[PDB]
Amino acid sequence: MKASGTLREYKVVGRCLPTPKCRTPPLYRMRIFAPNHVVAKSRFWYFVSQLKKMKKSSGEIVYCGQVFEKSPLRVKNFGIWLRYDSRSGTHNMYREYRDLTTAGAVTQCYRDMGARHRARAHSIQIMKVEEIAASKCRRPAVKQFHDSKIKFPLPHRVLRRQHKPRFTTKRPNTFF
Amino acid sequence: QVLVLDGRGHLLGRLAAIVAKQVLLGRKVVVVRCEGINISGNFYRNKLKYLAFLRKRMNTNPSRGPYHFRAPSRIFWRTVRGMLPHKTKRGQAALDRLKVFDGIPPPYDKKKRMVVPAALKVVRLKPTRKFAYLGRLAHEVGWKYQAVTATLEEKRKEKAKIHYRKKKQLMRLRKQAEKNVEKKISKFTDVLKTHGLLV
Amino acid sequence: SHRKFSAPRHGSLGFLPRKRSSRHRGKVKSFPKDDPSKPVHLTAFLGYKAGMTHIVREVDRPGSKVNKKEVVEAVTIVETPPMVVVGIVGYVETPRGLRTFKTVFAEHISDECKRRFYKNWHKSKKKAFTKYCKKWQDDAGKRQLDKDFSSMKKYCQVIRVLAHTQMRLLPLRQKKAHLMEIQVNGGTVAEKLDWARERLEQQVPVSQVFGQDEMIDVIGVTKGKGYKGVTSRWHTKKLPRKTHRGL
Amino acid sequence: MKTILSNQTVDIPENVDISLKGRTVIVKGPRGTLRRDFNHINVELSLLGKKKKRLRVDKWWGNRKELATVRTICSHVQNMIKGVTLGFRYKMRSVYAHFPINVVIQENGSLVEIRNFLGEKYIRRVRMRPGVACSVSQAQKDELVLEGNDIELVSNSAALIQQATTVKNKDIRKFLDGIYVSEKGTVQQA
Amino acid sequence: SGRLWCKAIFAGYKRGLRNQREHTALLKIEGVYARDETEFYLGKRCAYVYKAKNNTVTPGGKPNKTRVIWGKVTRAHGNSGMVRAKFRSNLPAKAIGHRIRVMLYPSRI
Amino acid sequence: VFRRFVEVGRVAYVSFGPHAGKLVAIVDVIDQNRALVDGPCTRVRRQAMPFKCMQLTDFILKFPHSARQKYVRKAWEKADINTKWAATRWAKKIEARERKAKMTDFDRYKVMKAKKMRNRIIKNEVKKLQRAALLKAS
RNA sequence: CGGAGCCUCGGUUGGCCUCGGAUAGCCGGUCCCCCGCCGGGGUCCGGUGCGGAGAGCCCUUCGUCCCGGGAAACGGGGCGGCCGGAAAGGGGGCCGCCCUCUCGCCCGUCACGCACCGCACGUUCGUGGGGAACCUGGCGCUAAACCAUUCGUAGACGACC
RNA sequence: UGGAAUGCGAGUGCCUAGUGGGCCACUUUUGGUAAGCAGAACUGGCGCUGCGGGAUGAACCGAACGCCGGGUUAAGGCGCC
Ligand SMILES: [Mg+2]
Ligand SMILES: [Mg+2]
Ligand SMILES: [Mg+2]
Ligand SMILES: [Mg+2]
Ligand SMILES: [Mg+2]
Ligand SMILES: [Mg+2]
Ligand SMILES: [Mg+2]
Ligand SMILES: [Mg+2]
Ligand SMILES: [Mg+2]
Ligand SMILES: [Mg+2]
Ligand SMILES: [Mg+2]
Ligand SMILES: [Mg+2]
Ligand SMILES: [Mg+2]
Repeated sequence: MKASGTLREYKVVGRCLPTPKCRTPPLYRMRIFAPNHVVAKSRFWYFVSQLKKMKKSSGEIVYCGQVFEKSPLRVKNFGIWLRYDSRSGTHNMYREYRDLTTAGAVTQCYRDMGARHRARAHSIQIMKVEEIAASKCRRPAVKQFHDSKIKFPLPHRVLRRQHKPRFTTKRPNTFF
Repeated sequence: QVLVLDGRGHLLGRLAAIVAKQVLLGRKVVVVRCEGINISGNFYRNKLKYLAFLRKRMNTNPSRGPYHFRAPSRIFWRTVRGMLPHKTKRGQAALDRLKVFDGIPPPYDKKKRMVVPAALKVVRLKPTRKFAYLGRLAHEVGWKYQAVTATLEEKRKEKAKIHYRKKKQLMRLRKQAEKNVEKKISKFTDVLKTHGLLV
Repeated sequence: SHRKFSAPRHGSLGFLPRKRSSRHRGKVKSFPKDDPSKPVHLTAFLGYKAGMTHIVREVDRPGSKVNKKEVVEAVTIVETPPMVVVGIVGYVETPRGLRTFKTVFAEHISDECKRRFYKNWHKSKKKAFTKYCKKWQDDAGKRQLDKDFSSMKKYCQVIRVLAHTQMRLLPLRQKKAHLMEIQVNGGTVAEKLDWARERLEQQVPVSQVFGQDEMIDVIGVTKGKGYKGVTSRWHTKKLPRKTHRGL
Repeated sequence: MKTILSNQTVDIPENVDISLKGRTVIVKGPRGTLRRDFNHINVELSLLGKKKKRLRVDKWWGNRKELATVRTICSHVQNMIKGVTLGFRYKMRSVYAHFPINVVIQENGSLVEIRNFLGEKYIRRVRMRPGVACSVSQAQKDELVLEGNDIELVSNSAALIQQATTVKNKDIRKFLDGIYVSEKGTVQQA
Repeated sequence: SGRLWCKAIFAGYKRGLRNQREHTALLKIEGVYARDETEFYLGKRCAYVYKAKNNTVTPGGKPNKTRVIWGKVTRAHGNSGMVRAKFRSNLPAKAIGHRIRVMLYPSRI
Repeated sequence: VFRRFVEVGRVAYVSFGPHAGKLVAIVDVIDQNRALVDGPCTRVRRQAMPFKCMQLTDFILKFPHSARQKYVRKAWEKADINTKWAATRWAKKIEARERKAKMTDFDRYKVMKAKKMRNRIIKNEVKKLQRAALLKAS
């Protein structure tokens, strides 16, 4: 999977085809983190082929639809349980992200895992994302934003829009 | 029609890439006070880079070899000539259009010089990163005219301080004349305020 | 492979442009550095190599075996007639190079110095310095010369003096005198230029310039020996007798 | 990670009246004035409170390498206040086995002549920085006393003579000779 | 009694790294360095003005030494306000980095 | 020494982006370079917005960090930012730049014919002040 | 130094005549206060995405003819003395006069100017650089180098003294 | 009711040049420490082939070629060359 742009969160359900052995197979639901529904269905078949004895030709996806954030305006703390593949072995993580939505937090998770550990999106496997109150947070980079009277300046405003005034007289001010 | 560019606080290659394109595009660029050019990274890496550059010479005849220039203006000419197709006639015309000075001469001291913010040290580098002065690097590697340029620039900074004092006195005269005469020129003043020039 | 028995190299690369010298008179490449504590004086002189003889003197050095003994040593006689000062020149200090600012000659310049400015003195009409010497007996020319000296008071950093040798007293065949700049190292620029203007159109002997038991530098062109082989010039090892194409 | 805020205050005594122009600080009082320019460290200096009773140093959005740079400014300011109030009197001893090290002081604390070290006829003329005064005290045989305000200059002048009196091409574990720093204290007590 | 043409510097031809298509010319109009701002000059007429040795005829006056190669601004190029032009006769590469005149009278205002 | 601080309640001017040239309020701080951002009266919907586009100003109206748009609007109307913003020289030179951008050609001709005499009068008065200062000095 | 045509070479289509410098900090003043040969220090006061803004400043050319208002009366223009400039040096400032104006710029009346009848290289820096020759006048000018010969401090020949 | 889907006009007879030194590449694999080494299996290229890219380049990626104009991409890139 290519983590293209931002991720989306799909509630994908599926089951096996009806057989003369069992008439109605049970339904299996997952929360797939994917850009679009085609790769959501593909990654759903990947995880179902990992977990159960079920493949695409021996089964079916009953419904694949995007399910949205119930509070996109509130800023929350998502704890994501990671299972990634290193260059030497496979490892597990538990990493916190302060963000609005689940899809945005998982997008930031893919970007930051590829940042620090060079972990590719085909190696990264997400198993659980849970919204967490501010008391149960563990990471100090997330807990440092937990303040009612938070107050900080913007210390070094490195200016952009550099190549429209290419040849100017005055030196740029950067104290704001 | 001449880009008189300042050299203080400007990055070497980031300035040279901006200069060489405008030189190829038919603009007379004069980059001045090139000992104020500062190169990113600490001083010892840039010094050993230029010392490896000095060691790279022709074995059988170094007079035919690479001419390693020691002046900061000629180091800037070296990097712009590296950023030009100087084997071609348009590159030779570009090198003819380019004119680079150590210090700042009396043909160019009494001119308002330009500053490129896309190649400046405080813009493009983090403040915790180290930088190396090209003039100090050149005088340490064998350029003989740092103190002479320092005394001549001290003299012209005194002269430019006197000129800027005269300009401040003229600006005070202009503002006090406007404060006196604003009643009878309020008809000319209000029409620029409705068009957005003095608001 | 490598050289079996390592050997030091024949010759020096510090002297490798072994061409015939473009200049005949020995040019001073570096004058001594000035300081305002010392008074004004000349820092160079221009003599002529006369000959060679012995010397006999006492040796006064403690610790040696040769202490209080009568040694002989080779000496050079250099005939050094007093030179005539016929001009001055100031030097401004630029970031490109130490540039000559303004050269001011003298009024009465001798025919010995007049010989140097001509390649053929016989066919010449001897008409040099004629429009320049008219500036010394008029009102406007003295004002322009005073403005020139007053500009040299301000902007010149190094003041060199122009002196030529006195060739008529010498027993040489030639009559063309050698000219030379000598850097005056001394006090301030104003006192230096005043002393040079005082010493203008004057004789300078050798007792004013040098003294007894002074260590000095000798500049000059080597005795010419012509086109020579590598054995004669670089002093390499000769090949043995059995070589076909030369040894 | 980027820590949002780190700070540490310096409570100055009432004998001292500090001020600052930009980021360069000056400290004046009984002994003298001492300046230090902070243009390499890139922090916020708040001179808050009436009668300027404390100096605060902020660091906003800096990771561990610039968080390490916060307490060092406090330490340099406290050393400068200690140098202005009390001073720095470094006492140091001349240890020798056989040859008595002859130490004398020329130009009232500017130069130190060191003689008779391991029987060497070479003498060391070690020059202090101006501001540091070397002397020989009373009621002690082998003693050098360095007085001054700036701890940098006084301890650098101590290190100069400590590295001047060294034994070369020998076993320094057996040849325990030289002038070495013994006591690091102040000129007057408090 | 003034300038009635915008300043534009002829940079080069439509080219790859090791090929050039000299029928399409790349033009750098001064003052405009954005794709939203280069939409004004689309369709304007442009010409490289040069003077030669021999005299040529001039419409509305005496014959002079000046000559032109007329053209037409086709479409934008890049993202930094470069633009394209198709001319009837191809430009010489003597004019690399020289002034041509883009005009305003093919107007859309 | 810093004067402006990213605090819960600060009004900031947005430089670029979709809502360019608009006032907005900081409701909560999300990340190092992203903030929870709302403008009730200046028509900016509740959103996340980085600190690059917003330019923080000297206006702070008080509301809690999780307070909603009704309370932000009531604090905005109580603080009355829209009048003091137009009274500030910041927005006055912004609207001066807007008038210079929307300047017509006939308006520019009137500007030129005003500037000509307006500079001639300044030059005459500066010359009279120069000769008066010379007379007072001599 | 002070006129007309005529070849060649090209680009060009208004100038900005200047503080130093910082970036977790700048700019401009009065100076009640204090030192120096107007500068500096503290304090005070206004701005600080810069508006004592290069997101800017100056000039603006279609022209002339009459009258009235705003602006000017201390200004536009027309020959000699005195100063400032050297890193590769500025068509800068001050005193006047024997002569000419309320014309120059801003608002209004009043007409005129090949109105070349829709059609492109138009509009300047341009007395632009270089070479040929004619013009009118004034003030100034009366050369070296090389070959030849000689020397031998030099040298294959050249070159050099 | 031309007894699955899709696609394509097929079958057949003479005469016959050149070739019979090959090489490289994902995967499998023999000998060898290994080799730009020697020898194999499938398939594609070079040989026989230009073009854009890999700075350079018989084999790599893309893509195969009559002569041109407008547009658009692939592989690669978008500080300057
Ligand atoms: Mg050896
Ligand atoms: Mg033989
Ligand atoms: Mg031993
Ligand atoms: Mg023309
Ligand atoms: Mg064969
Ligand atoms: Mg075979
Ligand atoms: Mg093989
Ligand atoms: Mg084939
Ligand atoms: Mg092919
Ligand atoms: Mg390669
Ligand atoms: Mg492939
Ligand atoms: Mg095509
Ligand atoms: Mg490329």
